[PDB]
Amino acid sequence: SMSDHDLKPNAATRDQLNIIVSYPPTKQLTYEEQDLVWKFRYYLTNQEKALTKFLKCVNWDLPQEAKQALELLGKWKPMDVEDSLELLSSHYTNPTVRRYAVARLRQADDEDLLMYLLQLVQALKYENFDDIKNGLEPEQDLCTFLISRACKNSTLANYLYWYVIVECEDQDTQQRDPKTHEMYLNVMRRFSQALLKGDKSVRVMRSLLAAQQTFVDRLVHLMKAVQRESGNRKKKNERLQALLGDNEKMNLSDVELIPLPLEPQVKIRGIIPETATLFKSALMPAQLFFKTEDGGKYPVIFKHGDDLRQDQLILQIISLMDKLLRKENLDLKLTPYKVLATSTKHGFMQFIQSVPVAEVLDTEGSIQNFFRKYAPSENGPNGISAEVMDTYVKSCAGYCVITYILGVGDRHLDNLLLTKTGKLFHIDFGYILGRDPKPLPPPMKLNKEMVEGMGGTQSEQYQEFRKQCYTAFLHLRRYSNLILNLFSLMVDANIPDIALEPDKTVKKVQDKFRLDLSDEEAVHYMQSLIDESVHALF
Ligand SMILES: C[C@@H]1COCCN1C1=CC(=O)N=C(N2CCCC[C@@H]2C(F)(F)F)C1
Repeated sequence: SMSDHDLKPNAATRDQLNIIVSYPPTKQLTYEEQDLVWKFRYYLTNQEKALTKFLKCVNWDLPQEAKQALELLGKWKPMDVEDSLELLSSHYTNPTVRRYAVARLRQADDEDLLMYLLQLVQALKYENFDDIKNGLEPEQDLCTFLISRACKNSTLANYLYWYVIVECEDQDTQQRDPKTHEMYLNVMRRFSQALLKGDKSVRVMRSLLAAQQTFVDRLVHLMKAVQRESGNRKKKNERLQALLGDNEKMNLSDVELIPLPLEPQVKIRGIIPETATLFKSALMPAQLFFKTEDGGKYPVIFKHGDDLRQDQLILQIISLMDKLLRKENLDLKLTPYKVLATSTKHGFMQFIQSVPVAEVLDTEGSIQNFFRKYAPSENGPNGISAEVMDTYVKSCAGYCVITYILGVGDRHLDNLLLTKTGKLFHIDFGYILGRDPKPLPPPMKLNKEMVEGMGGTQSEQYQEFRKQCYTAFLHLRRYSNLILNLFSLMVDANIPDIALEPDKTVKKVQDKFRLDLSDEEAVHYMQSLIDESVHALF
């Protein structure tokens, strides 16, 4: 009767709690709201979604409140994976809470865990550094949990190795935050130590990590020699090919099967010497074809003297977004090509056969001419195969929405690529979150050429495009908590456009969701965006 156990909100209080619980994870609760959540804490234990709000209400400095908070945490209806990500941010230091996050995160399968791993490696920054160190030879934390899943899953192990090694080689971290640099060095050692206690298969997996590392080391050596060559591009290409061709010297053309770092499920036995060339751009990245196990080939870009990490983040988010859309039965024919940094200054990208829209205009005059040339169909829309046009409309819609949310700038027509199957996709994420090389970038990154490709503002393709934009936008809004919680874990990352304003990064994504609007209003807003953009184009 003086107890809180049985307090029961009326209809009006329930409606106010439902508002508070439905807030996005970034919304700061007022003192009034905090008091209200606390008051009906026992009532809220039936709501998994109320737990993150509850934990934001605890005065941790009051021993009384802290103990009861942890009692309730144990009794709460269990938190979902997407929400556990919030507990791994810099806001939470409480050991029990952080371990609870891991306990709930463990419920994810390996497929989902891989979609979040990049962020989870950043989140080690917010863990107990002493505990990580003390686990070295003289209820899991995050470090123990990741290593434990990696020991049992060679894909996870592969990405854990590379994500952590890049952190280990970050000279910015080393100079600016030596304790954090030291922590990542300890994670690597903890991972090695764990692998060495494993069975024979795990010890072999470990040795194949090492074999990848030395393969990349040798590729770095090769690129230094090529980039230092005095002569023209043809001479550099000859030197690139000769060095690749000399397996005795460089051990790059024929090696024992190792996982491709970029895609570890694909095993490779070296690089084809004679088809390796440099791109005609200032930093001289190479196009390399890998020899795959089944006798096939896998083209990549290997960049040296260039930081891929912003592109790595964005392609990892695009991958996530595509997966979420597919989860809701929407396949918009996207191209989330792989990107993996092997250091702060080099890395791999998956090369997709394609043509820049600039070159399409130059060689064929328009996107539609391109399609009519390569996919003619007498009775298809504007003489184009229906499947191809369908793929074009879908992929256009998908990228329209995704680049809008991510604030992707520098959208010149060499950064929009097209395939002959009709896929359009974006590359080159050097400007994100509203940045652009020229002033006043538009909210939506649509161009005349793209609209004309689908037959103009008077076609049914155009209507299908707008519809697909609406649908994609509503689906991605439904995953706003997940997406925002993932960006929250990136705030301290050495990624240029985040590091400009760490504290405003998440807001810049969140605003694009227009969470303040209902689904009906959201559709209207998106319609209005597309109309305004396209109107301004003509
Ligand atoms: C890898 C992805 C997907 O497959 C197609 C090419 N793509 C590109 C992505 C990217 O960010 N930049 C690219 N270009 C190519 C034009 C010259 C500059 C630059 C690079 F890498 F060569 F330096 C290409």
